[PDB]
Amino acid sequence: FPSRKDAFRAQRKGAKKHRPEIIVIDLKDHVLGRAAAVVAKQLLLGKKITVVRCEQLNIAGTEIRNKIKYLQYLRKRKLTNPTKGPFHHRAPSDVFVRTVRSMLPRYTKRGMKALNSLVAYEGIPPNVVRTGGRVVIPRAQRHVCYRSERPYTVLGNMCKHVGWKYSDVVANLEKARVEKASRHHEKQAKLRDAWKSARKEALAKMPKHNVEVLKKFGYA
Amino acid sequence: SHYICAGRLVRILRGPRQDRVGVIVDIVDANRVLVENPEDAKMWRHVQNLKNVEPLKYCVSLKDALASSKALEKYAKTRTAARVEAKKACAVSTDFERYQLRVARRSRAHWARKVFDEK
Amino acid sequence: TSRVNRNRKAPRLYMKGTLAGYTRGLHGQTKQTALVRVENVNTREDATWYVGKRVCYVYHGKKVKRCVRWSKAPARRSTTRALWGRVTRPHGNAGMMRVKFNGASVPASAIGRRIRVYLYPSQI
Amino acid sequence: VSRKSPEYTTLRKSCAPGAIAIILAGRFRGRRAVILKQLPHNGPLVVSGPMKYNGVPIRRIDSRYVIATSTTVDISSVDTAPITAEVFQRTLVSDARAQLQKKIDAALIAAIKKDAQGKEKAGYLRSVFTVKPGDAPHRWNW
RNA sequence: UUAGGGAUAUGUGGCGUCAAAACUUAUGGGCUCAUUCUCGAUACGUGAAAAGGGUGUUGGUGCACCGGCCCCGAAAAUGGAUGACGCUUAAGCCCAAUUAGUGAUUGCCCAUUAUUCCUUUGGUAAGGGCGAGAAAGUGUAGCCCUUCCGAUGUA
RNA sequence: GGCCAGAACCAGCCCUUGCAUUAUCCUGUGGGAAAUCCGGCGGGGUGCAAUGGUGUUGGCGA
RNA sequence: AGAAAAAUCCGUAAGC
RNA sequence: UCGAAUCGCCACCUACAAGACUGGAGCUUGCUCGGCGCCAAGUAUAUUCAUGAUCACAAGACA
Ligand SMILES: [Mg+2]
Ligand SMILES: [Mg+2]
Ligand SMILES: [Mg+2]
Ligand SMILES: [Mg+2]
Ligand code: NA
Repeated sequence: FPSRKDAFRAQRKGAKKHRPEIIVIDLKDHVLGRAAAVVAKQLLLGKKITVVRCEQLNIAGTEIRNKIKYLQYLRKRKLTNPTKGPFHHRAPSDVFVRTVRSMLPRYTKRGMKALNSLVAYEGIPPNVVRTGGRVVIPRAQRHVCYRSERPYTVLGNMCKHVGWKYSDVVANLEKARVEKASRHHEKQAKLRDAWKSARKEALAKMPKHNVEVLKKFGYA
Repeated sequence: SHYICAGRLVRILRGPRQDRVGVIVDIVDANRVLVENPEDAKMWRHVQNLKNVEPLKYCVSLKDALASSKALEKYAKTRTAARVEAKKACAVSTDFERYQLRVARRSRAHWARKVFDEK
Repeated sequence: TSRVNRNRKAPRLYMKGTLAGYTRGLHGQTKQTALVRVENVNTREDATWYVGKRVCYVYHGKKVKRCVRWSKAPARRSTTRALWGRVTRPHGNAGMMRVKFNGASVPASAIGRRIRVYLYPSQI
Repeated sequence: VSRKSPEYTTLRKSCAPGAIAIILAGRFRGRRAVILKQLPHNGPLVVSGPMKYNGVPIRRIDSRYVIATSTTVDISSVDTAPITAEVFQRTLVSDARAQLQKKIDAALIAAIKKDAQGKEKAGYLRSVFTVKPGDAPHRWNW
């Protein structure tokens, strides 16, 4: 929430609304560790990144193996005062953020700035839905990283079985969002077809040598 | 999907002979094949890995059989060959040609806008 | 009756890079050489093209000090500043560069920030 | 032939008079001009827009701040442009300078018009060069 | 193996992030799935024996044995350690390359080491001289100029 | 201001096919259609060489 | 400078 | 106060799923038949650019 001084400065200056350059990554069907390493290096290089759909990351192996690994992690606590001990976060976005934090140099101001440059969500929230197209990391995708015969696990199911009470909430919100987007995209089909037809028809009216150059370069 | 078989036409993906078309003349093993093409000067008989080929939809069944099949003409006619030639054209281009392409695209966009408004 | 936005402002004329750090090993860094990563340059053959070019690193200070054309063109006076350098050689297989700044080192406060790489100083 | 002779030169072969160059620095960065001559004693180049195409007058430019492209225009003009026209004593333009610019621009426009592809070359001289997000000048040829 | 500093190239060790280097290289071949200390994974050095089984192979022949990897055999006291995260079309293990059957040569990263350049200091030192400048000289603000070699260190 | 910058030139330094061997080879003319393979006869791709200077153009400085 | 916000009225990313 | 660093934008991207998967058929089961944007609102007939004097933060902006 902005302060009244910040609002007054903005009003007095009169400049228009500003948004910095932010990359939004759709993390569905990505390998957790490879995605974390790539994102950590980009954060250190100076990018602002927002990751969505953190509950559909992938890990290799069976859910039972990965759940046993998490329980072993959860067993560690400072015996003398557990309120100081390690804090075990159960949500998939917190799991991703902790993996990245362990891949960063966290006890330095530079590493702290890098870690604060990252935002993580489950699903796609309304303040992110309409900001532009999402990206993928092609060198960290499951269909090219795992052999197809081997089993794998989805982060949401494992996190649900170790804690994380909000799986059903996220599922309902995602279903509603996809329904709304599907309705909107079913609309505008006529407009898209009209623009495609206009593009096809303009060739008959533009100059012939321009058409020839387009055909030569393959934009025909 | 297109199968790997004797006489099948393939395109090379990477390497010094990339974006070239040849014919499979012998299956050495699960990973390697022998490729030749009399038409191309650089495509004499050699060994290629199967990670470096893309099968096409033509299979002759050597120079006489290839000429009779006329798969080279069909490949020249399809849209992939057009894309490859356009990529080579874009690669070898000058500032003047880039300017000409820019004005052609701007002309097409303007006329598309006019047609859309008219309709 | 259909309009589009057309970009007809001043042109850019440089490439956008980012400082990455200094040369170093497992024992520490040597601050007299800096590593720069430039956009769309991703091979050693690409990074060879940029050897000899000139790099800038613009920033700002707190007070208005002297600039190049202080007396003529008093419209240039500002808190903005710059620190020039030059590219010396590639740094690996993936298109990094080693740059050398004029007479001193680039400050470490610039480590994650933007660097301008110009096309001129060795035109061709 | 002699090293200190006034006719000595070293300038590369792409900056031949009549070529079209992209200005990389200065007030007219991004504009395209025509290379007219090289001043003696291995000196700067001389460019003209011509004005009314891009607004570049007769000016001096070092060859290190120009990309000489492969597109040229055949020019046969008188070229009475020494270094004294640019040297000066220790909106405002002298009569000699304005007259020289007028004559040279007239000859240049006549030559460009006479050349085939002349309309395309005039548009080419009117256009502006910029570096966009997503393109690699190190992979092109000019 | 060590005078005060640049540039170039290496040794041991490495090239997913921490952390410089394959922005996760290859247009190389095989093998392996590991459910609560436990799949592996930098020697020296800090994790194990008899016996028994799964997946890929090898002698023999008309079934027996005999090796690669993995599993069982394998049980302690604060919560914890291939360094951490993590990795399985490896970022694991055994071999092999350097941009790949296209045709001569070195993929790249990092030293108080090697080569080279500048400056100091000392010699079992080696030569020359006697418009501002020169003293027949162990040691100075060194009489002046050139040259080569060494330079760490407790009692 | 040799205070700060740019370009140019000298010197030095760093980088950037030939001839030998070509044969367990190449090429025509019983076995498993053809090919892979085995006996008869005839014709023929890897070891060396090829920092120091000497002015010029701006900025700041009345 | 980054919202698990929004995109005559009210009610419908519709007809409204 | 405040001058500052940042230099693509859009009611055509800003919906979705699968890689042993990709338009439709046939049986013969492997054969056959993003868009714009980069200097005339648009590819032509035009039109102001200096002296900001040969590099210097782009002396310019928030399409
Ligand atoms: Mg020792
Ligand atoms: Mg690194
Ligand atoms: Mg001593
Ligand atoms: Mg002592
Ligand atoms: Na280690």
